[PDB]
Amino acid sequence: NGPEIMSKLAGESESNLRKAFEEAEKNAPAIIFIDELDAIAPKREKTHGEVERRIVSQLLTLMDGLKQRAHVIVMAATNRPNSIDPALRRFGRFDREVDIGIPDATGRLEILQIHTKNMKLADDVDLEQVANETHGHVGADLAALCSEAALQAIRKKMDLIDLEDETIDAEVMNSLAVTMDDFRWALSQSNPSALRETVVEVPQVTWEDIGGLEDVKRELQELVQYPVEHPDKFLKFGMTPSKGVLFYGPPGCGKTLLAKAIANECQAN
Amino acid sequence: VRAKLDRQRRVFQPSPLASQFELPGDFFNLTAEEIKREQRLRSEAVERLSVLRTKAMREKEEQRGLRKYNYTLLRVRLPDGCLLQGTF
Ligand SMILES: Nc1ncnc2c1ncn2[C@@H]1O[C@H](COP(=O)(O)OP(=O)(O)O)[C@@H](O)[C@H]1O
Repeated sequence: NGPEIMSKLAGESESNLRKAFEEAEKNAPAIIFIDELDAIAPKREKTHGEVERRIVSQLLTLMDGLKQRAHVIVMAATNRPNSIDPALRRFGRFDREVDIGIPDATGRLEILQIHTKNMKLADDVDLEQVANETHGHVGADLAALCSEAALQAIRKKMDLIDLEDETIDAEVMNSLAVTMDDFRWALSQSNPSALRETVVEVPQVTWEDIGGLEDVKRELQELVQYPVEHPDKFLKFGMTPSKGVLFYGPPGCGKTLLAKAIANECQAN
Repeated sequence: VRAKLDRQRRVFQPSPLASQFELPGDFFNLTAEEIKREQRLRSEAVERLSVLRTKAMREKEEQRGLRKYNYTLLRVRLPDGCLLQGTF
């Protein structure tokens, strides 16, 4: 992790970073994970400190040495893809990138189900309703949400039953169910850690949500679906599909729903 | 026509034996009932101050505790050690 390597003195941060790569080779196959990549290897042209520029050169050479260190893969995490020195992105080194982003409503429900595997839920619990309300939340927040719901259910029942000892009866714990009221309370305490970042997901607006505009609905299908549903007809006539359409007219007539509804039927983000 | 309130005058002599009571060693070990009750009251004290509500909702909570009494029993502590009681 960046902060730990940066806490080391000049000469120690470079040696310690190299040792990590040497140990991974000795234990190969191995995976090296570098957290806060933007902290360990910030853009060199942005930092005047000699040590912070040096550690970038040291990481770049260690990454290149992976052609000799057999069966070692280096993974890294950053909060922003543009906060790291672009040299790392050259062929080799970090030439694969995956955008994790923010889970959508379906992903949020899956996370809630995962962190409740061991939890007994009451019949009134509706995790889909929770996932729909938790806008702007990420897995760390949904995990905390389940934890807080567990603690509230435990305080209501178990604190009246449990002993001042190291162990608790298995029957008492197994007989505790977490109700929807405990999730609602936990939702009031939780605060999303990623509310401002743009969320990209398949919209839930369908054609049934739009009154009228029967011809516009068909026009969007011709512009968006036909180029990929019938590509042989576009090639046959030498046509280049349109790249987009502009809507104009009075406000409040459904322009937003039209764009979402076509994305919905196409299952597009 | 209304009945007159009878003072029911009584005088008592306290006995030194009334204050002689020794606790068991386990008296000061808090129970699960006390831990769950007190932990609930701590959360309710924070929630009560945190809730946004009009005066009518505040009156509904306070009003339930206000109406029980319309008589009083008075005592007077006299220099000679006698306890004088009556009804008003
Ligand atoms: N054709 C329509 N069918 C159903 N609802 C509509 C229609 N046109 C507008 N609305 C309602 O009006 C609101 C505003 O639509 P929107 O396209 O967002 O307008 P604007 O983008 O100008 O603010 C929507 O929330 C929708 O509920």
